[PDB]
Amino acid sequence: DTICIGYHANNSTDTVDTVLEKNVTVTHSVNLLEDSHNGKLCRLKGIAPLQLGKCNIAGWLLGNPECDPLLPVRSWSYIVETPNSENGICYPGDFIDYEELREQLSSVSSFERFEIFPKESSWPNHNTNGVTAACSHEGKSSFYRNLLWLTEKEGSYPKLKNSYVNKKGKEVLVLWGIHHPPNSKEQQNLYQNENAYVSVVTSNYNRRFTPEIAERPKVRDQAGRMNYYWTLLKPGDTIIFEANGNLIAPMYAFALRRGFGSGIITSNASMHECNTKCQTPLGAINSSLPYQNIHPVTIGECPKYVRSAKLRMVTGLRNIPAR
Amino acid sequence: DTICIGYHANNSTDTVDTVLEKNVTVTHSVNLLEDSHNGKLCRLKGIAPLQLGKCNIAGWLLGNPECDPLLPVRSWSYIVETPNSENGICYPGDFIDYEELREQLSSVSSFERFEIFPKESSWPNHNTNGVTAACSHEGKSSFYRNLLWLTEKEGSYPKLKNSYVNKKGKEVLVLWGIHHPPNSKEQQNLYQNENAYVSVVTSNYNRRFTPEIAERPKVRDQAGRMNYYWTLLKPGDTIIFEANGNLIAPMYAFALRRGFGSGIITSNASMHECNTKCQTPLGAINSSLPYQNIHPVTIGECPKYVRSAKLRMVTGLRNIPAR
Amino acid sequence: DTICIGYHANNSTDTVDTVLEKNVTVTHSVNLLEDSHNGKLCRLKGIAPLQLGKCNIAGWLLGNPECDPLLPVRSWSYIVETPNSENGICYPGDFIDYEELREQLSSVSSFERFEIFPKESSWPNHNTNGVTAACSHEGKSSFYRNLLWLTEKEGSYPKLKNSYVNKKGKEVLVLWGIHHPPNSKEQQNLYQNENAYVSVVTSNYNRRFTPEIAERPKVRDQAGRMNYYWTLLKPGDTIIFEANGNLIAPMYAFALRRGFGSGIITSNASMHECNTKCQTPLGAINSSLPYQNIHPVTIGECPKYVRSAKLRMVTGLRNIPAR
Amino acid sequence: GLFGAIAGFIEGGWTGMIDGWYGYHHQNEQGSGYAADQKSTQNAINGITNKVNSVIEKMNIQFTAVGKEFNKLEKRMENLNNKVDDGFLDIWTYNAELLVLLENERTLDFHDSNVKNLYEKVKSQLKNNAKEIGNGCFEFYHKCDNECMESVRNGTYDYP
Amino acid sequence: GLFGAIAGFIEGGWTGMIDGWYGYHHQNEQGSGYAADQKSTQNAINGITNKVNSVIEKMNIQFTAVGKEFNKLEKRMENLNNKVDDGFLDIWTYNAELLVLLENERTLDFHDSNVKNLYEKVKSQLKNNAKEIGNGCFEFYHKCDNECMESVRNGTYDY
Amino acid sequence: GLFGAIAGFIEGGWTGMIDGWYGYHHQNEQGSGYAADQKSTQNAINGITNKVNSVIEKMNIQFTAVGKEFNKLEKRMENLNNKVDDGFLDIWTYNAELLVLLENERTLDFHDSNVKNLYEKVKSQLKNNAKEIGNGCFEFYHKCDNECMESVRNGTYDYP
Repeated sequence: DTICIGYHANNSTDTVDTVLEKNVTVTHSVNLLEDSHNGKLCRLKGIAPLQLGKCNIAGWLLGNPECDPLLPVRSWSYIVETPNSENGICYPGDFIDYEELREQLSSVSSFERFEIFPKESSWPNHNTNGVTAACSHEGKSSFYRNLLWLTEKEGSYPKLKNSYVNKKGKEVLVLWGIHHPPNSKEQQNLYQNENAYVSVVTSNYNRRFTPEIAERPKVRDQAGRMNYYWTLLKPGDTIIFEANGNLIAPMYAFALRRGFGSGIITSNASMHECNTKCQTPLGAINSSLPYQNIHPVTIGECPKYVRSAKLRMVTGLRNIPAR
Repeated sequence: DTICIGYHANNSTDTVDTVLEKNVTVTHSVNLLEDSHNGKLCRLKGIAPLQLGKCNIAGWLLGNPECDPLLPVRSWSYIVETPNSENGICYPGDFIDYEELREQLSSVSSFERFEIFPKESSWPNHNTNGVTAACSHEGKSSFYRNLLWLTEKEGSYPKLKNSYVNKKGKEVLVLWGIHHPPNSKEQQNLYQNENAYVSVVTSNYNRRFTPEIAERPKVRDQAGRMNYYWTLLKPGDTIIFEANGNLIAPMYAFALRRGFGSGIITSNASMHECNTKCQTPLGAINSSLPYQNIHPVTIGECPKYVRSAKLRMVTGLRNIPAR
Repeated sequence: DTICIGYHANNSTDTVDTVLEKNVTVTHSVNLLEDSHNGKLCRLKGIAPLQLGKCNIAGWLLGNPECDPLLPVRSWSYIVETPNSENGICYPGDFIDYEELREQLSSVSSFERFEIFPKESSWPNHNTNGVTAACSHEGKSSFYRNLLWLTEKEGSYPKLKNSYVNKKGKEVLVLWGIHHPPNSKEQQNLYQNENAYVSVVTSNYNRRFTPEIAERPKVRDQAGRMNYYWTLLKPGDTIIFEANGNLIAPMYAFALRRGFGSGIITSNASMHECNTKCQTPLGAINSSLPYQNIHPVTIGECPKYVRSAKLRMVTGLRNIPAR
Repeated sequence: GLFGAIAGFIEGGWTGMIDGWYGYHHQNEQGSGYAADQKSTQNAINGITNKVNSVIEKMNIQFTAVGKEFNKLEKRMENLNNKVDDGFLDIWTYNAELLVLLENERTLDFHDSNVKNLYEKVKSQLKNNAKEIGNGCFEFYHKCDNECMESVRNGTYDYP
Repeated sequence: GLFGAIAGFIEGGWTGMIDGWYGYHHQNEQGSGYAADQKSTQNAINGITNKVNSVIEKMNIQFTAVGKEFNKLEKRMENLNNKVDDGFLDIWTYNAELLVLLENERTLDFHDSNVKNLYEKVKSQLKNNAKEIGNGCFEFYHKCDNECMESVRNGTYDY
Repeated sequence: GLFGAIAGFIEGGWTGMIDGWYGYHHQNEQGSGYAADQKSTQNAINGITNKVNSVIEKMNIQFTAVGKEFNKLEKRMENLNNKVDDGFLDIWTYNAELLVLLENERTLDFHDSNVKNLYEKVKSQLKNNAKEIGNGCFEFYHKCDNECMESVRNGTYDYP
């Protein structure tokens, strides 16, 4: 009669590393590294992301004619740009503090696009049909959906002054432009006044703009330039536009609502009717593991990104079938 | 005759966590996490902090009348702002590079407030009585204690040019303002000249300021605006002010002495006559422990902040009273 | 007859630290902390560094006469400034976005200095021989080698406009300056036109400069100032200069080639004909150890810097010679 | 092994025992078979389960983290951002890999340790009523039946 | 325990011993009592004291660290600063908790080992002159008076 | 030591042993001498080699890292860059020092364990043919020549 003391063994092939020995075969172990995603863009807890597609933030907020399909979108869980998000500004120029604007939109969960300055009743003494081939739509010269190109009317450009009181109960993102003709002749045909200026002010914003006229290389075959600006108008405050030329006025503005967890990602993956708590530019993750080696960019509640190829914690013991 | 080998046990109820098991009772242990604080704001190694109270850096450096109690303070160990530090600038406008100026004062251990341009003798041909209800004191219109509102005298505002040579042996902080009237009428009534300008230069600072006239929403009852600027005049260098209007001249400047370990904190705790080597916004810490979970903002020599609720290291053994 | 089981011991004097005991003498150990280095700045994988010596980046790119020996250098593995690199700009002023230009040059592996606007043929109606005592060479008033000071010719300064099309197939760094006379008199006899301006535009760059006349404290005996600007002209794009005065025109520009692993360091060490894969401001390192406590600044492939004085891992056992 | 049992004086494991990690073989006249020690196997499961849960719990969830844009004149800021992201990524990758490598070593030793203490625990019971053959086996002298083999498993026996 | 002594073949502890962590009981003609093994208790105190001092010493003093302001157009810089502050806070909170967890396990097992080695040291001294009656006790086969008991405690027992 | 052998019941090391870290001291009628146990010494070497290699491999190579300049109005950015550089440096210095300190303790315990297990391996062989002196030595009852001393070193003997 005998009785021996021994330990468990099985057919497991799971291997793990230790400080003294690499690739040790064990009986039980647990993977701590998530390396699987569904290769799709999904709703984040029921809410769909805003897909800019062929457009970028600039094209979207200015109202580039190429981004009309986006005009009706009011809420999203995160913003998605693609490698082909080329349509931004159509009339060459500089977008002042554009990166900061993108940062702002990054914490916006929703906004309401409204007419801050109705085209028909806002500018009685100025023409508002300014259009350009640089912003064409359907093969015809057009313009930004949210701005208005004001010009001389009947040989005259009276000094304009218009204001808007924010009674939306939220911050109102206001955008506008300043046109810079390539020569004094154009400045005159378009605005009459040779030495014009634009003034934009609020309780905490105050800037003056002077047309800088000069010949420049052609971009989208325009020698002219248009610079774009923006400011956040606090609830209850007033914004005042004053000009005697060169103002690319605000027509539509946005009443912003803030949220948390949003962000802007770049991806070439497609939107699907899927839901997740964790989205990466490559696909969504459904996991409880502490780490993931899928992607560093993350939207939601995800595992920590690490560069590791393998992270397995042994649970059982050294496996020695002894065959 | 017998002899047994054994181990200590006692009435300790101290518990510690381990990798394999949580809440294990042990005979001896040491806490490494400081969670006790003094409440109260203390002197740091004998030196008291500067309490701006109802004022903020802007109000203090410009000389906002609401901050007169602070005028005599010359040295401090750290700066304290409160949730009620509302009185900064009293005349609406922008304080250019205000954050950098705050960062600068953060390494200032002390300074001397002196008259860089005496009110009487510096501006023989200009009025200096200018005041505003925006900066009222004792229910009367007043003005910054460190600046002077220069205006027309006897229907005329001569071009002024005044300079100052830094012979203090230290960097001198100079502040000044540019006034922007709401309409050309005021521009002319106050400065006589319609196309005024202000120039300020040193061996390494060079800037020109132009009035930008325009109607603006009222703030503190002012449609006008006042922008504030500053610069550090190096030892031995000269600063030159030239202007034919719109200049809110420096009256008092600050000769700065640099130090180490200071900073600006926001606290609602009260100053007491206590001394400490480590101060947080919540209270002073007196400890030798390596960590603390009191507050991440620290002045002096303190333990490292961590989010941990408990950090106890067992020294003794598993307590098994065997009772 | 006896058989004993024992362990190795020797004369080794190696010591290591453990969590329970310090300075433990052991039989075999291995150092992991590299503390040895060349003095000596070496070639990085065969390529030599660019030694600016008594010059800084500004002096080099602008072509300060004091840095002529640098003019011919076309490629390098890294850039070296010394504690004595004081020769930058010689005519007093501000170098706009100077730090960003340093950062740009930090990823430049080589460039070709070429004549963007040849001295004879580019400015037919203007004088190009302006020089200053502030940028003297051989005891004679001279000027930057890559820029040209344009002035009035025969009593007149005609409006100029010149262009350059980037056909290099690489980015071209263009530099230029804007002169700011100390008074109206100097403005007149140097450029005639009292109210001048300079315009510089490309497909993505657009700026205008107005001379600001004012007496300023003298630097290098100059009461006037000169601001220097730069921009990167993309391949195929065109840069246009237009001015009616105050333009310090570009003469030579640089077609840049990008690389990786380079950077700017400050060293007091001397160049020698040595080759290394790892360079620090104190000397080169030849090591396979994971850590080094030599210097935090490194060029190449180096060990991680750490503040540690000692890092030795025991491999053998506790040494007990039992003598 | 740090304690000498697993892959030590007890050469290998038993694919035949499937009730736990540690147990007995036993072959009485009544029959053979395998039996796992719940006491040991369970305590082992509690510790290791707690370990894995600690490792997981310390790595609280990663919330939204995305890239940022910088204009052409903010190269320094863009590189600083890049240093920050690469730096944190280097540290966490390092931390994760070391912790696992180190704890895996500890876990194996822990098992070696448990098998060791189980062996000595029985040896101290039997004492003279059997001899230590090999591979951690005990050849009884008095020959005990299955019901007895169980006294050894539950920790009783009684017979120094 | 990793070594099987504490809470092992020596079920519980002695609230009766109060001179050290490890010791001996002993029943004699001249009476009973407890005595701590200064030799092994001190070594243990030196080791653990060093461990604790190392954990403390590695965390250098935390010098002034405060907040920073950013204007409305510096949202990206503000978030970068926030990412930095939280990033470091995450790593240190992680480091401190793991180091303590990991070392507490090591300390406990260290004590287990010490008791274990003390027991085996006495055994190799007594041999046939006593029998292991279990639970870490030894019954002598001869009379071992106090003077003799102390020879066992200071490891000089003459076989 | 955690395992009691080194600096324990085997009080000292042999400067005479120069073939490995662990070994046997010979004392027969034919003569005396030392001899390293290649089996145990090699396994120990493979373990320590892999350990030190792991520590090294985990600290991937440091690539170009230099300072940056900031103008006089970029004090906050400069301080941020400073907080970032000092923060990472504190962590890596802390990581390197702790790791080395902890692994050295472990390496020493490791050797202690190896010496212990080797001793317990030979004790089980000689168990009934010699007595345990106590200093880690064994006095053979029958006294065996060199050819037999070898049967002990190569794990055979088998002469209960």
